[PDB]
Amino acid sequence: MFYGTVSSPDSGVYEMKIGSIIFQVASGDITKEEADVIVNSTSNSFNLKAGVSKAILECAGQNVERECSQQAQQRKNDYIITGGGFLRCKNIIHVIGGNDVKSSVSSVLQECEKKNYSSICLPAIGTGNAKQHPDKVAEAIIDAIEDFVQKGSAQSVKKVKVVIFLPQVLDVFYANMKKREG
Ligand SMILES: CCCn1c(NC(=O)CC)nc2ccccc21
Ligand SMILES: [Cl-]
Ligand SMILES: [Cl-]
Repeated sequence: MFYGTVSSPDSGVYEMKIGSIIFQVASGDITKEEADVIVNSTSNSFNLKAGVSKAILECAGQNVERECSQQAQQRKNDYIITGGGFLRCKNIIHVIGGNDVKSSVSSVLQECEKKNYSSICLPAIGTGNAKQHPDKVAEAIIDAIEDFVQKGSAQSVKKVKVVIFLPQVLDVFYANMKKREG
């Protein structure tokens, strides 16, 4: 009841509508992206610096690293929201890579509506240090967006883009989109 047609609007970018949201995938360097929110896939201590989390914390800077540890030593967090530092975003949302990916993406969507944000960029959450399988991760990300549209919750959010480090993982996401297409 929600899916549009899969097409390529720009070289290396693939998209489809999911209700009112445009869902996009591409391979590349997530630290070069501009969006209201960029998502970091990290550990339960919010201080992983390996793979995509290394690139995100290095680019963002030490004030963001200090924000993460300051919040981590205050309460038990499922995820944390910090400033963007020297990334091109308004906030970073740091999610735990080993957690249920559908739950993590649902939380990101809800927090973006609370701030009236329109754009999100995320990596293939859980496929790095957490070693979750790429088709399970693709299925979970897209299912979270579908549920969000189905509940009537999308109002400010208009664009969700996954920027994926390994081209082989992009191929898995594209196949999942084609399975769903309207
Ligand atoms: C040697 C390649 C390591 N690597 C990075 N590196 C970066 O993101 C740059 C520091 N991301 C990955 C994502 C998935 C799998 C391996 C990854
Ligand atoms: Cl991960
Ligand atoms: Cl990735």
